[PDB]
Amino acid sequence: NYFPQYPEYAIETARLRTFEAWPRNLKQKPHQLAEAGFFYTGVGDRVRCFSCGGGLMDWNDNDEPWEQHALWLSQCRFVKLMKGQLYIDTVAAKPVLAEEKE
Amino acid sequence: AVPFYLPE
Ligand SMILES: [Zn+2]
Repeated sequence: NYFPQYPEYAIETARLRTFEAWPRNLKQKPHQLAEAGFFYTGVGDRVRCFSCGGGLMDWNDNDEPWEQHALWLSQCRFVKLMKGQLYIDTVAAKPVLAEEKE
Repeated sequence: AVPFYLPE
C-alpha cells in the first residue's frame, strides 16, 4: 500500500514552515512549492516531496513547481491526487518540458 | 529544475 515517504510533512503548514530559511533570491516562493508538495531541505534550493520522496534542485526563473513535479516525478501520488493523470500527461507533452526530460 | 534523488 501507499504511504507518504515523509509523513511529518503531509500537512501544508508543516511544509511551509521549512521554507523559513528559503533564499529570497529564488522566484519560486514558499507558498507555490509547499502547495506543490515540497518541503525545503535547508541546503541551497533543494526540496523534497513528502509523498514520493523525490527531490528537485536548480530551479530556473520560469519553473512552475507543479509542472516540475509532474514531469520528473510522474508516479507521485500527491500529483495524481491534486492535479490528475491528464495534467501529468499534458506536462510531459509540452515541448520546453519534454526537452528538460530528454 | 533537475532531480538530485528519484524513487527506486
Ligand atoms: Zn511527489
